[PDB]
Amino acid sequence: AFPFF
Amino acid sequence: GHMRNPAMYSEEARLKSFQNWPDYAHLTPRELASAGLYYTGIGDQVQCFACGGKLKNWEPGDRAWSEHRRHFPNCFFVL
Ligand SMILES: [Zn+2]
Repeated sequence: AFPFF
Repeated sequence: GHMRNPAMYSEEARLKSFQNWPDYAHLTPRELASAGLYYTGIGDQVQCFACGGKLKNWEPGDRAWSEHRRHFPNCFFVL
């Protein structure tokens, strides 16, 4: 999974 | 400070959010909710009620707890 904001 | 989304503190409220969750994601709502994540209703994008961290592009093999921990090391929920 890719973290993002 | 302290919790980002108190309305998603309940595991039942996180589970309830996973309506229209895509079949392509390969991670279940129950795994995601147990790791403190709830559904935003967009793609496979989820967010943590505690740290506010957001996670997307889940891949087969990912573990909800491990991905949450690794990318959000300050999160008190998966510490
Ligand atoms: Zn978190």
